[PDB]
Amino acid sequence: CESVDFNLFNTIFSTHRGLSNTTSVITGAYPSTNKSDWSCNTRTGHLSGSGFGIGLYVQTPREQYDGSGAGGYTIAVSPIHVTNLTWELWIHRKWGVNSVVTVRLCRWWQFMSGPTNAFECLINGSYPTHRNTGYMFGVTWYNDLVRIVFPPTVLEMQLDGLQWERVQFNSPVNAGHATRFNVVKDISTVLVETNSGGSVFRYSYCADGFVNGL
Amino acid sequence: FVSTGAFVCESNPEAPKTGVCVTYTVEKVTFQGVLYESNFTFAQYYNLLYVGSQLRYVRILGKVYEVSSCFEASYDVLYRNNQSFGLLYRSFDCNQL
Amino acid sequence: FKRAVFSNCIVNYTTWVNPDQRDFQHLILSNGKFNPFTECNGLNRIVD
Ligand SMILES: *[C@@H]1O[C@H](CO)[C@@H](O[C@@H]2O[C@H](CO)[C@@H](O)[C@H](O)[C@H]2NC(C)=O)[C@H](O)[C@H]1NC(C)=O
Ligand SMILES: *[C@@H]1O[C@H](CO)[C@@H](O)[C@H](O)[C@H]1NC(C)=O
Ligand SMILES: *[C@@H]1O[C@H](CO)[C@@H](O)[C@H](O)[C@H]1NC(C)=O
Repeated sequence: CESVDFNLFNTIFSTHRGLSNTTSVITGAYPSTNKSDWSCNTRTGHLSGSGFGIGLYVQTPREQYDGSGAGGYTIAVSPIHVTNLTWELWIHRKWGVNSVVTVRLCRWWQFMSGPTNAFECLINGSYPTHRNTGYMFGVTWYNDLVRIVFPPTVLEMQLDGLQWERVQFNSPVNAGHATRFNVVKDISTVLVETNSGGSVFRYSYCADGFVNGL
Repeated sequence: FVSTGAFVCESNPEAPKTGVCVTYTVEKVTFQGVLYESNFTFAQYYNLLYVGSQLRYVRILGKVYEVSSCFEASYDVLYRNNQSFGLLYRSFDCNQL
Repeated sequence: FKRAVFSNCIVNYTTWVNPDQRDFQHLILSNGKFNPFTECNGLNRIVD
């Protein structure tokens, strides 16, 4: 894309403990700083797309001056060879512009596309989010550790086996704006620095140059 | 057990007692000290907080408690006989209380 | 058979058996007796 805010990446990083006034090295599935990985400007009707990665990060552009036109970001993460006892995720949002999103990691019985109700659903909640100056989130399946990161909070569940690869994300195409999406493929290593209360405000990825590795 | 760490538990936990030493165990981290109410706020990703390597704050039921070391956990005996000894608490400051 | 997902909630006392106190008593061990499992694999069997 072209207008990817790289100053919104601070809101998604977490250390394993709560650390104050500290520079730390973290690793895991984190979104690419390359602008050639943010599928942002598709007007062909294939803003849906797919991915074969280990997570996905979503960034709504800006909400200060359309109005009511917000993101939809229907995401349906698939356990690539689907059976009846595997697990899917279906995060859904409409135009809003009020808060209500939904997560519903359930156990469905078909593959084609999110019914009214399914059987045996682990998390099933609203968890309302308010719009900001600009918002960024993402969900992560790296070695079956599900991390739903909606800043400020987080949700972590270590499931024994999922084998999620297929993403099947989708936004309302040709909308008032264009929400940008980032499918992560490999884990990274990031140098972060936390503030007074534990919030990251500086980062540098370790493999983006020579000085960054030093 | 499809997940480790979902934690179905009887009897929702209640607010701890502020002002007595007790060995807590909060989120896989056991520690000893007293707690007090604070107006310090930190990041919602974390319940525990470290300043360096010591635990400084915990967050229980949405309330932030600053962890202090209980200073009366250890003492020396100035021993003379069965009925005459003295006590010295080497790490306690009894200026006021 | 209908299933139930138990996560982030409060299970309650002996509300998985009928209220008669003769039938379910083969799952009684000691004074602490609220144990709904018989043979466990491979986790530790007592639920406290
Ligand atoms: C984290 O760093 C900040 C900034 O250095 C600390 O804030 C200082 O706190 C001292 C008290 O010990 C004050 O005298 C300074 O004026 C503060 N400086 C600023 C810029 O606010 C903070 O105490 C540190 N430690 C934490 C949060 O545990
Ligand atoms: C999920 O939540 C919705 C809204 O409360 C409810 O209607 C639905 O039955 C729930 N599904 C399951 C499987 O709990
Ligand atoms: C402590 O003071 C009291 C004062 O009556 C008395 O028992 C003794 O002098 C002191 N020492 C001990 C061990 O009690």
